[PDB]
Amino acid sequence: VDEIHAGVLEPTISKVKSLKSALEACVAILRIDTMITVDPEPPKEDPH
Amino acid sequence: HIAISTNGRIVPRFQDLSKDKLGTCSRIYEQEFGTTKDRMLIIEQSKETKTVTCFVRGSNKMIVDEAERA
Amino acid sequence: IIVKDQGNKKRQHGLEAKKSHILAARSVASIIKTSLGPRGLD
Amino acid sequence: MDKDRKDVDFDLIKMQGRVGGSISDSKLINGVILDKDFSHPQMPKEGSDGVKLAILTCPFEPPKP
Ligand SMILES: Nc1ncnc2c1ncn2[C@@H]1O[C@@H](COP(=O)(O)OP(=O)(O)O)[C@@H](O)[C@H]1O
Repeated sequence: VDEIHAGVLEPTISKVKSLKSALEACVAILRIDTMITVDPEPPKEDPH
Repeated sequence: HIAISTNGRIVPRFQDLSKDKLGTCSRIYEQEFGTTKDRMLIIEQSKETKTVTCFVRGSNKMIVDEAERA
Repeated sequence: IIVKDQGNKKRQHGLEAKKSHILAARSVASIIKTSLGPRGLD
Repeated sequence: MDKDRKDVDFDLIKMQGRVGGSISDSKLINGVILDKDFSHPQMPKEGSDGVKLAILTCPFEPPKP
């Protein structure tokens, strides 16, 4: 059914800012091929 | 940096605050539009020369610390 | 001139302890080799 | 370094990034930018119509020794 004939309507801005950022996120991860993940700082747990 | 930019000399102590060290400019900007609502102070324009600045933008903060790197 | 008599090596640790880093170093510059040129990745 | 000839050059250029937006949003500023926000209604702001700045220095509180 024709949407304009209906109350339904979303601001153009929303359909843009969301379409655009959805891409950058995607891209940024595409460029990824290796994730070096170094451990944090452990408790001293010193035997001495 | 702030000095050589806005052409305004630094003012130390209270007695001196003279009309000499005034930074001859035409407009100060404090905008908050565009995601995110967070704002940044923009200053233009100053008669002096030799200082240039650029504001980076990107989501996740990953793209900032990388567009900056790039 | 050179012949049979001479003359051993006093220690061999030198040799291998050199072939060591040559590797440990290589590996780094190896797994990083993917981010060179326009078709490199982060 | 233009009209100054070739030289070893250190960057006085300042690039500050706001986490909001996409790559393209970023732009050169014809002037200066500062990370610190205004005084906000602390307090009463930008931008004084025509402006005249001041690099005020030292304390500003009630005269204390
Ligand atoms: N048009 C091109 N086609 C293929 N490779 C290129 C091209 N332009 C530059 N490169 C390669 O990429 C460069 C090296 O970049 P480098 O600082 O080592 O890491 P990165 O590639 O991530 O910037 C070049 O010197 C070159 O070997």
